[PDB]
Amino acid sequence: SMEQVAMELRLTELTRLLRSVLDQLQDKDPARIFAQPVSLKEVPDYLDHIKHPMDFATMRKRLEAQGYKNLHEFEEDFDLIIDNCMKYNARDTVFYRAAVRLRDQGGVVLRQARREVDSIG
Ligand code: NA
Repeated sequence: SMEQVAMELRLTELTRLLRSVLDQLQDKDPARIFAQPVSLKEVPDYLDHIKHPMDFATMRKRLEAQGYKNLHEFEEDFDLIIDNCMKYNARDTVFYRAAVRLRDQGGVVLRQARREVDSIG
């Protein structure tokens, strides 16, 4: 139906936005802590700590399938990269200190993404 096709193009334009939002946040992590899912060969106890792992590659695979139906679903995953990192890794670690700065600089993008999905609809 034409109502379904108008629904699908709207998703197709959200995805384009959430890609460009995704591209912007990964620049804030330039040396790539959060590029990849934590290796369960290098970190065999990780799933004892963190029940919902996330990373930019996982977020990009979800995105290109059109699996982000809104901006809230995208933010939960971005938040999960920051949040899981800041629990596993301690404060004097650069990992926590890299997660902190992605949050802080990623806020100015997620504020300036919230009001982009919005009116665009
Ligand atoms: Na901790």
